[PDB]
Order: sequence, then structure tokens, then C-alpha cells
Amino acid sequence: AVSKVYARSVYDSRGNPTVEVELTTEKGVFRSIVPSGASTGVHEALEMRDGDKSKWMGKGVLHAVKNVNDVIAPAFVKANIDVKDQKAVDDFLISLDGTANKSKLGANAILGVSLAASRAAAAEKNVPLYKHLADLSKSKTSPYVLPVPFLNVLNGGSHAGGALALQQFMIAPTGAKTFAEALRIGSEVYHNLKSLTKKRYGASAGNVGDEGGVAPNIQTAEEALDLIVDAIKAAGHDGKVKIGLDCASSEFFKDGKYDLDFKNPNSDKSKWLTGPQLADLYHSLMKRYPIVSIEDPFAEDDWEAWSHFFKTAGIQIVADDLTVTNPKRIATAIEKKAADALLLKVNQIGTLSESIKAAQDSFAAGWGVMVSHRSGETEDTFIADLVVGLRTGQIKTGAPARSERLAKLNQLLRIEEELGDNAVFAGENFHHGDKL
Amino acid sequence: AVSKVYARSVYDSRGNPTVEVELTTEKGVFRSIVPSGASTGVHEALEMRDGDKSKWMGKGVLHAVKNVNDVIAPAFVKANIDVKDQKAVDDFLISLDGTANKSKLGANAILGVSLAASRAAAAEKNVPLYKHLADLSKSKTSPYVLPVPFLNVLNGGSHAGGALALQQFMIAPTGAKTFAEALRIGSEVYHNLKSLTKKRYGASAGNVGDEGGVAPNIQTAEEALDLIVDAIKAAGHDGKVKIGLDCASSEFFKDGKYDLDFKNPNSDKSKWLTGPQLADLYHSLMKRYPIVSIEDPFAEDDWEAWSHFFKTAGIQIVADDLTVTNPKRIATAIEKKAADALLLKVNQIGTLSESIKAAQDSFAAGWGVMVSHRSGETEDTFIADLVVGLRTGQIKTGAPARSERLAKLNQLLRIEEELGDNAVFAGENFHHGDKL
Ligand SMILES: O=C(O)[C@@H](CO)OP(=O)(O)O
Ligand SMILES: O=C(O)[C@@H](CO)OP(=O)(O)O
Ligand SMILES: [Mg+2]
Ligand SMILES: [Mg+2]
Ligand SMILES: [Mg+2]
Ligand SMILES: [Mg+2]
Repeated sequence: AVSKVYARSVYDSRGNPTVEVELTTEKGVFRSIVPSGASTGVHEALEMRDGDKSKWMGKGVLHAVKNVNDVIAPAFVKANIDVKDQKAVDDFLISLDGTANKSKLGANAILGVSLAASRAAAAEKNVPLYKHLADLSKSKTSPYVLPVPFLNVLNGGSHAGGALALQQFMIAPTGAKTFAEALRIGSEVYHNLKSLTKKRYGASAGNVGDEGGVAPNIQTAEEALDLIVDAIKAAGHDGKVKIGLDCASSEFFKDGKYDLDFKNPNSDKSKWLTGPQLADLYHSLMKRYPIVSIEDPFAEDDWEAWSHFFKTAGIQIVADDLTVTNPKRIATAIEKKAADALLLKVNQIGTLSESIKAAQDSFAAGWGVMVSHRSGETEDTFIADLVVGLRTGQIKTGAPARSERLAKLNQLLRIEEELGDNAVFAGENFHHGDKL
Repeated sequence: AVSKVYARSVYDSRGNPTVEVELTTEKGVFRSIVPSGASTGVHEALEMRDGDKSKWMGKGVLHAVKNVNDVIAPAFVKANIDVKDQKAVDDFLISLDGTANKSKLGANAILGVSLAASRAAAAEKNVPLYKHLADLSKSKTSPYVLPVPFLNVLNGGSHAGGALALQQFMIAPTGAKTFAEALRIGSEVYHNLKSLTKKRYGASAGNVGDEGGVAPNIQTAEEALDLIVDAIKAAGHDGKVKIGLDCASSEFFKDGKYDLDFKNPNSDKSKWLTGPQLADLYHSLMKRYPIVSIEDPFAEDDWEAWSHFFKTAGIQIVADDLTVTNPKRIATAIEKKAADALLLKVNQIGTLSESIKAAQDSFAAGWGVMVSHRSGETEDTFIADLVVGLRTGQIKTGAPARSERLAKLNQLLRIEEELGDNAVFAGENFHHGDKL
């Protein structure tokens, strides 16, 4: 029985406050922390910030925390809910808020309780979190499937001072035999990339972005990709490492056009591209580099652009801001055949149950699911257990630098170790890891 | 009773492997992770690395993990040691190794078992870790003392481009009334710093160093310090935030002299400063800026330079590489009146008992003790409980960015909250927090 529900302010990996929730039962105290994105999609569930410019640059979460302590906590405890029944837990939370976007209590108030409940439930059942998550999602556990880690080793877009528009350049060791090996390989490619970057761009370029990747002043995608390929070869893993991209195109989408030089105040408007034109650029890159995944190639509401490109894409097209882990928007993407992979961000929707449903609907539509961190992470490792529980075969949780990233990767190592021969590595079958 | 001792490889904040130990007792599984420094003091206990350049850039810890699983584990379990008796635990580990620098098993094999044992002991006693650590160190617990955080918000030296020789530039909110306020204030100065750095040096500089601070191409100490002061003022905390430095002078010490431009191959040997001259430079910075602490102003064995400077230092002088958390070296520093504060790094010596002894000897000599993280950290939060348990009043665990840093800071928030009026914030008394 849930005897107590408490919330407090803690700091995320960017030094901004976020919500941490603790749920107490006869099994002990279970803690979950809420992550936070930077450029959140317009359709994401509301992250409640205080807006007090005199405190935390106006990013305090005192209101969200109060909503947990003064509203959710009392009601939840008196309700005597069964933490094992995650749907009941979340229906209770969703009803308490009573808004379509969780704007009343705040998604960052609700999620912490939703996640903590699942941890308390795993303990009551006497099974590791990932196993409980497999039960909640009715996922096959014979055997379990470890995910291919997509490591964001190089930053561009608003995450770099160059002209490079594309935001994330990830590496994916799909050729690895195990997750442990994939992680080692990723670390080696990352370190080789870092040394090469420092040598060609200077020590400063060695500094890392929010997610741990380097962010040198790069001008074109070709330059970035060539650097990554050089790192893969220098590390001695050519043939075992593929590339993933997150264009975050919504950030350079203006007047229904795409400005690949948006970081330039005097960008030549006559060089802005239409949906089909930008798509052609992606095809050129896809033909020259081992790119096996492209996220948010087009704006979050430019459905036509997505559908057009998908017709001849040929590789995994991941939807992030387009779907915001929302089943309703996912249904639209499936009907319009806009993509074939969901970037799963639990805090974009607000509850574990809704996130699981988003994943199930995706898998049912033949889509893949890449569980994802947020640019603003914490020491919380829930998504490590979640990606395993969901048997997706693919996760995006940072470069192999900064512990808000390594914490998840390390947790995956422990899960792998614990499962032994009862688990397999998605490898090249990452797209349909759930079907392995 | 300890039934199992196990070690595995996990990744630190830099993406390099490190040792993670788990001790199993009737109370559960207790996990501790070993941190790792970059330019480790020549006198530090030996960190055992595999040296296989084809694996993890030669930084593998397979040998260390094996020493734990194949050597320490069997003998430790058979010994049936009482985890509450930290001395017995460490005397056993030290004896099993048999070397003065822990080079047989590796300090990174021993420390994990040493720390995990303390966690298991606290659980057995059914008390918070910091409480058990207070008991082991015979520290006062009425009331407890929360530390002033020394946040390394800007990097220099080998940790950045430009000619800036000094390595760490930290802010310390001694003017705060609580630790929670200190952290908020610290986070605000940091964000103001990040924004200012990007505006003056560009996005690139905005990226972070290993410990979370910005690392722009700065040429002089005055340049860096002015930037920090501007951030403090822009944040509205002028007068409440002080500055701490870590010169890491050993990195630019050359046969008796110090080269403030060691990053330049054609450095003018005619401008290299002597101990006394370097001292005048510090005095200049001290009078101009609100600096209240200076770490490693001189080389790890340049004793006379320390003694000379200390005669008129007037502020806290911290020994790091000079003392390497080693009671024997601390005794020398005391006799030479070389400094008045110990930077405590548990992995510099290898065991909790020796670290506690180092702190005690320091306090007995009227020295302050600044518990410290390593540049290579993990999701481990042992030092948060340690600094509280030792009642030191000061900790250095990173800038308010990157979760291997926030993990500790967040843990301190939790401890402060839990203690309530049973704890006080060191504030301006950071130097002698143990005397509150
Ligand atoms: O765009 C994304 O996929 C995420 C993480 O890579 O970033 P944010 O959390 O800022 O939405
Ligand atoms: O010099 C220091 O005090 C530490 C942390 O600031 O760095 P390292 O862990 O590399 O010794
Ligand atoms: Mg976004
Ligand atoms: Mg995205
Ligand atoms: Mg050092
Ligand atoms: Mg130092």
C-alpha cells in the first residue's frame, strides 16, 4: 500500500531544476526523476515552469512540486491504488489533472508518480523493473532483446557555431555481437572522433554539447559525416558501425520552407528549400554514407513533406516532434505513412501507460520504436529498463560521455549481465527488434 | 555477513571504463563505483589499467575487475568480516595487496570493496550513509554541517585552448543561508556565465569541459576571472559568491620554474616564473578578486614554494597532488606549513579508513578539508554523504552541469531536506565547518 508520495526539486544535466518523486510502500522508497527537453515540440504535454525571472532564470518547478505534494499526494494515498496496476495508476493521475495536455498539474508533476509507481510495483512482484515493464506491455521475454545504442557523438544545428543545419549525428554499432561490445565500440569511435576533432578544429572543439557529443564549427553535413567515417575507421570498426541522424528540421522551418543556413541572420531566402528539395539532399547523403536512420527529416506538422519522402526513403524514418509520443498523432502518421519509427519520450505524453500504448500501436503498425532520453537528463535510469521491457532493439540516450548518459548505458550492461543467454542483441535487426 | 563480492566494468563520465563493486549481505546488494582522475598526482595509489590499446584506448580495467573477482572476493567472503568495522575491512584489503601503493591488486580494485562495505554497514545499522560515515570518523552529529559547493564553472590549462595556464575556476556561494539556496545561486551564476561566454567567444566556447564548466579560448587569468565576476554580477549575487582556484601547477612546473604558457611549444624560457614570482602573481589575483581558496598553487613536491607562499597567503590553500589524501604526506605538509586544507579524494589513497584518517589528521592540525570528486566521475554519490559525515563544510564536485556532478549535488539536497533543523549550512565558515 502506498503510504506516502513526495516531490522535491533536483537539478538536471544542464543545471536546471526538475521534478523528482518518491513513492513509499511496505517495500521501501522508490524514486523517479523527470527529464526535460530543450526545443520541445508544440504538441508535447505541458512541462510546468514557474516563470519567476528572479529564480532559476524562470525555470523553477516549485509549482509542479507543489502540485505533487498538495494535490496528487493526498488524493493518491487516500485512493489506496494498486501500484502493480499501472493503467489504474495512470487513469487516476490523468483524471486528477483533467486536461488534454496535462496543463493543470503539469506533465512533470504527473510523470514522476507514474514512473515511481512502476518501480514500487516491480518490488512488490519481486522482479527487476525491466521484467515488470515487459509484463505491463505484454512483451515477449523469451528471450529478452538488448537495444542497439544510437550515440549522438557530433552536434550541429543550434548546437554548434558552424553553418551545419542538421542537429544530431549518431553512430550505431549494429555490427556488434552484444550490447557490451556495441558500447565498447561506441566509446572507441567516440574517443577517436574527439581526438580527431581537437586536432582539426582545436582544443575548444573538444568541449561537449548537452548530450556529450563534440560540437566543432562545421559548415556542411558532408564535412560532419566524413569526420564520423574517419573516426570509425581510425577506431578500427569500419563495417560494424552505422549512422543515425536527427535533423530537428522544425528548427529551420520558416514560411513553409527549409533554411539550411538558419543560423545566419542574413540567410539567402532564395536558397530556402521546399519539402521535395530537402528530401533530395537527404537521398544524396544516404547514398554516400552508411545512414540507417533519419529522425525528424521534416517539420512537426508538415505531413506532406514526410509522406513524399517516405515513398522512396528506404531506411528507418523516426518521428519525434511530429508524434510527441502521442497515440493520436501516431495514428495520423501511420495513416499518412509519414514514417516507420517512433522516438519514445515518456515525458512528451506524461504517463508510463500512455507511453506503452504509443509503443504498442507503433509495433502493431509495423513501426520500430527508439526509446529516447531528453537533452536535459538526470541520474535516473528508467529508460534503460524501459527499452529492454519494450523489446524495441534500439535506444537513443546520448554519446558515451556525461553520466546522465552513461547511467543508462551502464544500467543496460547490468541488465545484459543479469539476463545472460536469456537475452539477444538486436544488432542489424534493430528496426524490428520487437519481432526477433 | 558478506556472501558475495563482485566487480564489473562500467563507464565513467568521460566514456572510459572503471570498476564497479557490489557486496551482497543479508541486507541486499550494495554498489560503489570507483572514480578516475586525468593528470593524477605522481604519488597517488596505483590505478590499474589494462594498457591494451586495441580495447578502450588502452584504459580497460579487466585486470582490476579480475583482481576483485578472483583474488579479493574469495578471501574476503572466507574472512567473514564485520562490515561495520571499516578498519577491519580496510586492514584486510591493504594486507591482501601487500604493497605500499596498492600496485598488486590496484587501488581501483580495493576502493570499491572498501566503499561498498560502508554502504552495507549503514544498511545493517539501519542509518543513512552519512550518519554511518560520521560514526566511523567520530564526527559530531549535533548538528550536522552541509557543505558550501565549490563549482568549477570555467576551465583553463590543458583543459582548454588559449594560453591560460590555471586549470580550474570555481564559484562558491558562501553567502547563501542554506545548501539549497547555495546551489540555486550557483546554478544561476553558471547559466549567466554560459550565456556571456557564448556571446563573447561564440557557441563553441559554450560547450563544456569534463567537469561541466565552459572552456573558451582564454589567454589570461584576469580574463577568466573578470568573466566569472561579470557572471556573478549579472546574476545579481555580487558579494554572496566567492571564487576558488585549482592551479594544478604541477602541469606547468619545469625543473624549479613555472611556465605560464606551457601550452605553447615555443614558450619563452626567459619568462618562466620562479616560486616567489608565481607567488606574487597569486597575490595580485587575490587582491583584485574575491578569491577565498587556492588549490595546488605549486608543484606536488615543490615544498619550499608552498611554505614561502603560505607565510602571507591569507586565504585557504588547498593541497591536492601535494598530499594525495595520504596521511604521511599530510604530516609533511603540516610540518612545513605548506597549506591549511586537504583536498580529499578517496581513490588517491585507496580505502575509506585511510581517507578518514587523512581528514582527521587534517582537522587536528586546524586544516580544512574539501571533499572532492575526480575529473572522471560516475553516477556514484558516495562523496555527498562523505562530506556531510565528515562535517567539513566544503565540497568540490563539479559545475552545476553533467549528472556525474549533479548526482552528488542532488544527493546533498536530499540530505539537507532529511536533516532539517538538525543541520546547518557552512556558509562563510566553510574553512572550519568541522568546528561549527
Ligand atoms: O530531439 C531529441 O530527440 C532529444 C534528445 O536527442 O532532444 P530534446 O530532449 O531537446 O527534445
Ligand atoms: O585536480 C583536481 O582537483 C580533480 C577534480 O577537480 O581533477 P582530477 O580528478 O583529474 O585529479
Ligand atoms: Mg526537441
Ligand atoms: Mg529529436
Ligand atoms: Mg590531477
Ligand atoms: Mg586539483
